[PDB]
Amino acid sequence: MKTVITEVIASADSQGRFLNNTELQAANGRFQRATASMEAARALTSNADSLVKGAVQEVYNKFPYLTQPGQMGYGDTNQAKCARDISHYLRFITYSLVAGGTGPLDDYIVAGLREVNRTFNLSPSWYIEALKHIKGKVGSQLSGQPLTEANAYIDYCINALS
Amino acid sequence: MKTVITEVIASADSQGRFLNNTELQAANGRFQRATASMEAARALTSNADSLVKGAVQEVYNKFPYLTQPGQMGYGDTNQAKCARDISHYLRFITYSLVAGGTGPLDDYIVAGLREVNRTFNLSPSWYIEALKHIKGKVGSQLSGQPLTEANAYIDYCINALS
Amino acid sequence: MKTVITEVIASADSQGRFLNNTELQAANGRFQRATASMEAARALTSNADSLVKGAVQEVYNKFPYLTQPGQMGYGDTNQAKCARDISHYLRFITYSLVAGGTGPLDDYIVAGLREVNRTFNLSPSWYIEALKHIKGKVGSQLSGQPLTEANAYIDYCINALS
Amino acid sequence: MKTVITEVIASADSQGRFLNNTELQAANGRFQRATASMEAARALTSNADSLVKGAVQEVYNKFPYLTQPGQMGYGDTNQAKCARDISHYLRFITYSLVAGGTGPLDDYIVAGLREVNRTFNLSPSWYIEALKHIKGKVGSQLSGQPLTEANAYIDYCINALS
Amino acid sequence: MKTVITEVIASADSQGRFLNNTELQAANGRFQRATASMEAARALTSNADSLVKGAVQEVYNKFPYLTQPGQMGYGDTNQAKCARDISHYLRFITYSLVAGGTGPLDDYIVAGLREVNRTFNLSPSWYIEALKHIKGKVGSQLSGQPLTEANAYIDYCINALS
Amino acid sequence: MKTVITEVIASADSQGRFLNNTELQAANGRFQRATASMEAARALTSNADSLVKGAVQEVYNKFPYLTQPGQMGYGDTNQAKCARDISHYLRFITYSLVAGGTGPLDDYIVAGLREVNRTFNLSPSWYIEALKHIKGKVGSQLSGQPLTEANAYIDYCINALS
Amino acid sequence: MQDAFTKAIVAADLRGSFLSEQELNQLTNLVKESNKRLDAVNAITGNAAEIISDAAHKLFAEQTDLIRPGGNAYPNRRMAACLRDMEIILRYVSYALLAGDASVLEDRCLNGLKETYVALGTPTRSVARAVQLMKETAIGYVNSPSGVTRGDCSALVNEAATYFDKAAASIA
Amino acid sequence: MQDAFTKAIVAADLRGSFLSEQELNQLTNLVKESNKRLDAVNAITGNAAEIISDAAHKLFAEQTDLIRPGGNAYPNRRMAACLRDMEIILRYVSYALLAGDASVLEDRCLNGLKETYVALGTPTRSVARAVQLMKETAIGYVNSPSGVTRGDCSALVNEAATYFDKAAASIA
Amino acid sequence: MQDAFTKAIVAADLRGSFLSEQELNQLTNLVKESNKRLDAVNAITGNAAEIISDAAHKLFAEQTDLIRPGGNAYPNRRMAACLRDMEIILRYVSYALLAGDASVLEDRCLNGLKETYVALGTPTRSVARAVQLMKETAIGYVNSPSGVTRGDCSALVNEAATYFDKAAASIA
Amino acid sequence: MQDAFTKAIVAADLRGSFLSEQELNQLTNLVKESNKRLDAVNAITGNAAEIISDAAHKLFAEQTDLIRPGGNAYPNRRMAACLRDMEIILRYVSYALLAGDASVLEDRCLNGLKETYVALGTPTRSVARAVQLMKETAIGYVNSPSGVTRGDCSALVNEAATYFDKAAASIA
Amino acid sequence: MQDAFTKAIVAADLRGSFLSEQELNQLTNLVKESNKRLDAVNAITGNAAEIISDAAHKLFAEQTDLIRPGGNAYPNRRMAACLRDMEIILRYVSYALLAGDASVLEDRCLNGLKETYVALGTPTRSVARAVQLMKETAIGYVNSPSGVTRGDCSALVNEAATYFDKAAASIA
Amino acid sequence: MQDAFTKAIVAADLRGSFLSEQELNQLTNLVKESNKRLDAVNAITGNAAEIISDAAHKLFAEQTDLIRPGGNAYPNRRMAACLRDMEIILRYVSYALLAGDASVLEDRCLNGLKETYVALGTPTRSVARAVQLMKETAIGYVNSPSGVTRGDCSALVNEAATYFDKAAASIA
Ligand SMILES: *[C@@H](C)[C@H]1/C(=C/c2[nH]c(/C=C3N=C(/C=C4\NC(=O)C(CC)=C4C)C(C)=C\3CCC(=O)O)c(CCC(=O)O)c2C)NC(=O)[C@@H]1C
Repeated sequence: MKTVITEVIASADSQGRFLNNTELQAANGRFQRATASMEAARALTSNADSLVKGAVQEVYNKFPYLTQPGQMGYGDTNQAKCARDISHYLRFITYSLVAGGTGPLDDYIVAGLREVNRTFNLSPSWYIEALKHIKGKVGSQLSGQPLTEANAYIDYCINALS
Repeated sequence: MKTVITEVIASADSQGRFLNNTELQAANGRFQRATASMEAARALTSNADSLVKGAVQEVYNKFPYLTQPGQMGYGDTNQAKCARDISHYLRFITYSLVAGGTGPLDDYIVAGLREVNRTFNLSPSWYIEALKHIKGKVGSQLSGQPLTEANAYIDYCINALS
Repeated sequence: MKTVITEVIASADSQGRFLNNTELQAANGRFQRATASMEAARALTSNADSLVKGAVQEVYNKFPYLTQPGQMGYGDTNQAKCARDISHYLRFITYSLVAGGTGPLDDYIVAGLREVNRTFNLSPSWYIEALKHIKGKVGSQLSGQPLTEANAYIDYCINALS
Repeated sequence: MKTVITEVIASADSQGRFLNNTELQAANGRFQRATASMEAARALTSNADSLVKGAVQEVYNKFPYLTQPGQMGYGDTNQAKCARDISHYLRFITYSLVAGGTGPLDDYIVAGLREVNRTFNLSPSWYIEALKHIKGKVGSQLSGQPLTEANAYIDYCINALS
Repeated sequence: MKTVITEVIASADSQGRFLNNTELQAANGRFQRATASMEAARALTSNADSLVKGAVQEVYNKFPYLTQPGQMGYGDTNQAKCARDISHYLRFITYSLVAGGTGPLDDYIVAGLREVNRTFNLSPSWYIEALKHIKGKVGSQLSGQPLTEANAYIDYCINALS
Repeated sequence: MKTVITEVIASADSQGRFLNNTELQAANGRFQRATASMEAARALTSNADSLVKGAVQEVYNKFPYLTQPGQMGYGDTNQAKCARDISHYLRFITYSLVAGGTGPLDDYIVAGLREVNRTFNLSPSWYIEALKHIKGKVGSQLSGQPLTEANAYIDYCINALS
Repeated sequence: MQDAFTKAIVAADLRGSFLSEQELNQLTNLVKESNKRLDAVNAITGNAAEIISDAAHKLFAEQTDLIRPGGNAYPNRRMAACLRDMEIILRYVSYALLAGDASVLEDRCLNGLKETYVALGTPTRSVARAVQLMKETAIGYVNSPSGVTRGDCSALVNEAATYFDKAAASIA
Repeated sequence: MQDAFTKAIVAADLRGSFLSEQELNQLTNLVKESNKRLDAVNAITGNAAEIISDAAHKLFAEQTDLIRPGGNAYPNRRMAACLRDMEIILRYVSYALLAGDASVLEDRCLNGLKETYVALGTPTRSVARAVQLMKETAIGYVNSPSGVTRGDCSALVNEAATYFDKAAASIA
Repeated sequence: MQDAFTKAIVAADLRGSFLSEQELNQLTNLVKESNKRLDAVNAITGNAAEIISDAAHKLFAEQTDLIRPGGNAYPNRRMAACLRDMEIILRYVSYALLAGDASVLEDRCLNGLKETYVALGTPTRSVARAVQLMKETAIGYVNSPSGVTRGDCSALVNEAATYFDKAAASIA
Repeated sequence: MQDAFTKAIVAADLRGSFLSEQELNQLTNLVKESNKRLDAVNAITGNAAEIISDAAHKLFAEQTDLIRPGGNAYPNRRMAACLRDMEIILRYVSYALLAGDASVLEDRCLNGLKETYVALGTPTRSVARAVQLMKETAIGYVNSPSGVTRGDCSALVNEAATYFDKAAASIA
Repeated sequence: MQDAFTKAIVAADLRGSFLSEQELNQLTNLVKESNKRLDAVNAITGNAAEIISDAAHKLFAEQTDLIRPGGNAYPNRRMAACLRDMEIILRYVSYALLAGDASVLEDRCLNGLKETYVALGTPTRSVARAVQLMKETAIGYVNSPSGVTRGDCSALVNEAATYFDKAAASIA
Repeated sequence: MQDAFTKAIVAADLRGSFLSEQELNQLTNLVKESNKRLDAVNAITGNAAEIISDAAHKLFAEQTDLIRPGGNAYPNRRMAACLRDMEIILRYVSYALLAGDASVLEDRCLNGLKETYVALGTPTRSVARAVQLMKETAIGYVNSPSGVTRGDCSALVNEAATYFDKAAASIA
């Protein structure tokens, strides 16, 4: 699972080599950065409930037709599975924040994304728009390096979906 | 040439991938660490002259017999090439300090070391003892994270020679 | 370019082998089948104009919102590039009919499809719906083995897009 | 075992792909061709007895010396093993006719042929002459596409032995 | 070209290694053996004319039918090309004797033998019988280790042809 | 284990080939050479005791300082392990003499030598000087091809250590 | 690899015999029904994506545990693997259907498959079910297609079923 | 790889057009003559060994220098290479003949071939001749075979010749 | 591979010298501006897809010949290759920007690239233009981002431009 | 591969939950002690050779049978293999120590190791002992280094010990 | 790989000793008989093809079931495999005979061989017999060759037999 | 690969002839001097390391620019490459000396070597000199060795020189 720590260890191992000053300098970055990351994580964690309901709705407001009958934003089950899915994304964003890398996102959401979305007729556009909205609101929950971190990972998901 | 920057870029490139938060966190470590590194570098740089003469002599004081006739610590040319060689090591230590990794040491002294030393009848023990001495004196030129950095690289050379 | 003829030749060549009765039997299939294929081709060729306008419109009738301002079924250029694109598909369908295999479709539309559609924000759903409509109308232009052929290739495109 | 059916399936599988119109066209060739093939098969099957005795004798008539003492066309066991061997060839010819490809010939007679014949001092010339004779007589048991099929496979054996 | 000398050199080179006592011992064998080899070579060289005419005839005496019209031991050109071919074999036998290995035989007669003989309808049996005869007569031109050498290489050709 | 016999067999096996005159000539070298080799072996075997004590001492006489306190030629255990080590070398020299190749030396002393010597702070110079001395004295125990053999292997060890 | 003819040939050869008039006509009948067979294979190819998709939707409708954390079709990576396996099995079933013999299915797909899944912790009973759903829908398509000549395809629908049922049995 | 249809398609596409009624009927005619084409390809396959052998016998009959020491078809190794090349070229000519297009021949066989032979010291004029002899005999067989229906194969015999002539020209 | 420090080191070594106080402070300044540099690299990474997409839309808006048959961004296969190359170049430009040195860009991407495109028939002037458009948009993003501390990034915007301009020059 | 954070994340995900305030602060503490951790990993790296050498000298001091003929650290080839394994294990212990999790050690080094040694005839009890000696000396270095700020490293010394003890237990 | 000398050396080393005067003279005797040994190996090489052929003719004379359909030396492919194995075993027996030690035979040929054949359904008792026949004929040749100096080769004929008998025993 | 005999054979064959009595006795003489040849090859093998070392010491004594920064035998990596090349060339010279023919040297070592060095910026004149020094010392050893029987080795010393001189000429 990709973190700064696992990456430097992987690179050492693959050259049959003890960790050296290059690799320990790298690790210090990840540790120095934890405070901002983890502040973003705590804010995203406690606002999760509303961030999810905000983004879910915004998918319907931007794609009005989704909420008409015969469509995929209609009925309890679609709308339920949607909230859940955005919640999955926010969850892995917090994990990536806490972990010090994109690993959790890469392993649990990015690997396989398109195949799944294509089989199930899920448009990335919705998910990008959910995330664009989450990005708008996270502008006033955080600032400074915690915001930059939150942004880094939200944007990472948006690029994964384009 | 191995630095934190080149390492993360190499790892991105080899997966066909833009630099992400994992890789930029790593880079911040290298940049945050530059101050201590570069203080060590400046101190080792201006004391070079005496650090070299100190270590050269210590090789003869620890291996007295080297300075007798018919031996490899005798005559102007051996003793000249010795000072030069320790000077090469200190030079690459400062480079490794400034560069943010072992690259300069790996590329210019470690790659090929044993083959060369073995063909020319140069014992690593001398060089370890030169470096052990340099390590003793650098104890009072630096302290805190600049000393730790100086140590990291001196020790790296000693392990390369064992 | 994949045809029955190229496939059997490829398989012979790769075993360093003259064409034998297995491979010539195969070729006879492709030649025996040409009549139905080429009837489908001629019918799809002369109706092209209307098949394209029919499918283009159906994309807007099934996705009404596309034709509102700020959307991708609005303005002369989007609607022009759409007709063109369906026309490309029908063109390659006729080519695949005439060629005796999916080659023209594989090489000119399938290879790269998703990457392109994803960069340009083109939903496969439109294209599937264009093709589903074309399939409805081709029900009364052809029958028997020419219809089966037309169907084979239309369906092949729909699976390429799912 | 090489048949038109196995070949197209092999080619699909190796590209991780469902059978498409290219592959089904091929299969139709093999099925359309079965009637001529199987007529050849039935004629070769019921005449087997005499086709074999005819070819066996012709080997001795073309290589008179074989039937003298100390030679390999002398005594019950050589002459018995000869009839058997030509019978094996005709048997696999009928199988190849019925199967829709050279597979049975490739797997049971061609793979290993020369090594065996070389260890046992069996000249291909005999076998070619057995087959040339069988080809002469099959000229009046069949005609049209059944004869072409019979010929295809007899000739295939003669080329395998040259 | 395979000789004891080339073999040991090849084995050294492929391990990036100077020739050592193992390899020089080997070479001494080849040099110690040269006297017997070269005696065989001189005897086979001066008797070549008759050894060839003896073996050529023996091919016709053992395969009487070859010399009848319509056959491959008939007419000046077949009988000429035969003498030549046995002469080629004796020539390479002398070369292999002189060279200290099978190289000349491997490179100029064995590599490709069967393909050529099979395309041109040349039976190995003739050539084996030519060589069996040459082996009979060389029994009284040589003895001791020169005969053993001559035999080694004649037998090597006979095994190449079986 | 590298001997002339194993080498030629290895080379045959790897080409899927019976031993031929090239390989048997090689073997004769190894067998012809056994007498000189085994005379060297017997002389080195019975003089072992003194050859070892002679070389051990010479290491101290050439590196006087080794025998001072705090050094690696001091105390019963160092001086004991030294005699043992030279004894190992002479032992494998006799084995290489008897075996007809460097195998015993390659497998039991050369493979791994430098890594071991480097971890344990053992200078090759000592061992070269032990062997140079053994080479001096073996000048008057043997002569002719037994001396050449003894020399071959002593020198082989000296090159392994440079 | 075997097809229905090749199978006949192997059994004949083990007797040392030219094909029996029995076996000949069994194969003449396979040629007789081959246009229908081509339509049946074509029915599956032409709806492969929907067959997998529809099987899938229904599998997870029934077994909502697979798509929870802890479940074998969670997260995206695992769902993609599961969707991929559905395709692989549907693919080898279609190959068997063109061939008139199960061997390609048994040899290239089913052989070892159960033990793979158990090693992985993949619930074989759920995989068996996904195969049962593919069967329902696939046969649906074999039976009700675009302007094919009307006739009786039940023999072929049975045979297709046994290939689906082989796979299910082999895996559960 | 191209065949005669694929070639049509590529030219049509470069216009941005559905195939012209011109091109359609040219291809309808190729389908019209396809049984003859299959017999023509079959004529070559069924006599490949003799075509190579007979070409060979005659090549060395004419050019007795190749089989002397110093000659490029001496010793056995080189003769086997030369016999092998004769087969390779006859093989790609038969592929072109099934395809109705020279491209497989030009792309997989003829491209670079001359420069290979010159690098090797292989006399290209002799290789060209061996190809001319294969042509004579191959066409012989295309024209006079076992119980094929009587008709006119001259169009196909020409086309086969141009493939032999392409190869010759490309190599000499 | 070089970065801005490594470059200093190589030049120092070629003199046989410890780094000059000149060079030391040039590198101290790079460390001084490194937070800005990280934001600049982050600006590109965070908008890579849009940078490529927007460059693309505009390239084909200008050069409608590339998307006609006969054109080098037609059919889908070629467009995907062109979109892929846009990404590859944007990627190595971002690497150079993290490094403070063009070498990774020149050595792994630009070296041989022009001759590749000419061999392929890819119009280099169009590729140069696509690079110019990526530059415009990329710098746009470097200059106007999400809640970054306000300051002056013009030095870094220039340096990024020279990497875009190197690539353009190298290719056209 | 896991580190201490990644481990937290995997357990959270198996609940379907954002990290507990419990788990958050456990990880905040790991960040709190991370400078000490870096010194501890650095202590091992900076003395790797001596740690192996000193362990080695002492292993063979105790077990003089290993360096006799018949013994598993005889002749030079085997001693080099044994010295190499000492390094490999010390290496994965240092990786675990940077990571705050044993998994890299267990997965890349310890998994299968015992069965390897038994197959080889390598006395596992001697290997376990060599690991115990590396532990003594390694921790020695973690506790008494060059001008590190004075404080309490016992928590980290324990954790390092458990990695040495895992390896020993796994192997003996 | 071992030969008779190498074997001596390994046993000596396991004692920590220079070779015993016992072992020395045993090896002096091997050198004494080495010309005979070379003739014995040469006897096999010089008649390899006939040894295999004659063994073969006789194996199938006895066991006419192997060459019926259903039999393990039917069809041509299997007979070629069986002829090939006869050669492989005769080859490693000749290697052992040059070496004065069975190890190359046991390690490269016999190790696992029985279990291979059982997996394949190859009747091991028939393979054992084919080896017994090769032995009879091979020794025949070792004993009655072309103008070799007259003497006693029974010691070597025995030793060759034990290599044939090892193989037989190992396989049956 | 050629040796002196193989060379004779190739020239004979190009005439279509059995070896001339001329050529026979030239080769009889090579066998006559072969013990001396073995000592000469042994002289080089037995002092390879010193020959390279001594050549090296002297090369850099003369050309102190190579060991300055900017010089082609600086830093350690380049010196090791240069020492390695000295060994490689000495190795192929010894092979040629065992063979009595330069071909292995020319074909495996010298062919392309000059153009390699020029591409690399390696000063060929310095490499030529290093080869001249190896020659001086190597021949020194060929002429003054350990208890070899006294005689005249000048013919062999010349021939060894021409191999050293070939290499030098080829490289400079
Ligand atoms: C010139 C090449 C020779 C020649 C050919 C010729 N062929 C036919 C007719 C047919 N040939 C076939 C052959 C095949 N069908 C297949 O599926 C395969 C692959 C296994 C082959 C080889 C068939 C089916 C026909 C039609 C049936 C028939 O026998 O008539 C003709 C007749 C005209 C036509 O185009 O059908 C001719 C003239 N004729 C010659 O004289 C040349 C020596």
